[PDB]
Amino acid sequence: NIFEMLRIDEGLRLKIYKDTYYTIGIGHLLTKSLNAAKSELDKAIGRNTNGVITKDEAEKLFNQDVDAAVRGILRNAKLKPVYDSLDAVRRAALINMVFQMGETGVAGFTNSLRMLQQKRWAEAAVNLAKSRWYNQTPNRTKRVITTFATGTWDAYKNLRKKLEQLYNRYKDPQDENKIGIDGIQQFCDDLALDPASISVLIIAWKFRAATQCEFSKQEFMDGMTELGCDSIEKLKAQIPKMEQELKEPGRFKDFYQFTFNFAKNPGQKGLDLEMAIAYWNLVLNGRFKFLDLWNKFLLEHHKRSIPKDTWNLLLDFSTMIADDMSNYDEEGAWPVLIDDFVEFARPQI
Ligand SMILES: *C[C@@H](CCN(C)C)C(=O)NC[C@@H](NC(=O)[C@H](Cc1nc2ccc(C(C)C)cc2s1)NC(=O)CC)C1CCCCC1
Repeated sequence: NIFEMLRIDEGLRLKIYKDTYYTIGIGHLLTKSLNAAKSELDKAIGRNTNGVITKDEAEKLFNQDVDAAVRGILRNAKLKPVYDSLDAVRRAALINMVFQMGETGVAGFTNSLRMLQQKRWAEAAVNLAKSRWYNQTPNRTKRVITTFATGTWDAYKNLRKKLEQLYNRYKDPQDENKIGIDGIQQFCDDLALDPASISVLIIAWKFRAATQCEFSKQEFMDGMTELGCDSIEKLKAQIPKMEQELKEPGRFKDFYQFTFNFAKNPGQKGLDLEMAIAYWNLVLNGRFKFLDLWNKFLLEHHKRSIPKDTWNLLLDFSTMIADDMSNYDEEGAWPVLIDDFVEFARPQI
């Protein structure tokens, strides 16, 4: 009920991540040292986690956070009268506000809280949409406002239904939890894109998809909600913003590094040469002048696999390397494969 509401608005992460602090699940703050976070989580769960938890372990930490939020609200002079007057569904919507911006942030909506306390649902819902909170998270705010306006889970129910009905269009007949090859095909067809195109790879990056030719129920549901999409037309309008992000070097590095993890076979530490070249021609297109000469060099002098470090450093190489390769330091920390490439390419100019 409340867990699924904030799973939709805030998101669920089974692995340890950084905000702006070490975090897990639905925004559970662990500490303020990765070893201290792993130890704090270990004590909280009662097992050797290594920074990876389950949905049930995430719900246990969330229920602790709910109790912490309820305790907090009741100790606040501006929020306690309102919380007491509200019903179970609207209390969950108030907790959602506290989870998003803290007590002092919620206390700022004095006029709106006043209306909620006076049970003027339609009057409160209108005034709450006027604020910057509506501009910031239009998908989240609309869902919380609708909860305050009706006192029902309709906003979250409708979205889940709209998504789950759309999921049935791509799920594998032999496997419920995943979207098969044919379903991935349908998804790309419905979005009018080739499944082997850059746009689909950009989508996979925003969706945080684990492996190529594989799409899980979780990855679909989480990705679609996070981007604020309940239809294929909505995701299609999102693609240009995703594209424009790559013009920023920081976002492109994250995308380039993600490509290696997405392209690699599960169980392999490295990436197959033929697969690596195919993705390099896709992500380093119009970014690496020596891209074709590099592929040619690999196919003839390196029949072996591609490690993560060599993949990541080739971007740093492409950016730095001069058209005549003069600025290259033959003894300057670059991998041997790149050393061999400059030695191979330089006599050819
Ligand atoms: C996937 C792979 C099987 C590897 N086996 C060991 C043979 C395969 O057949 N790859 C061929 C091709 N890859 C693609 O076309 C993939 C297909 C997609 N997979 C997903 C997964 C999730 C999503 C969601 C985010 C919607 C979408 C897609 S499309 N497409 C991509 O990787 C995007 C570029 C590769 C494509 C690059 C050229 C070499 C062959």
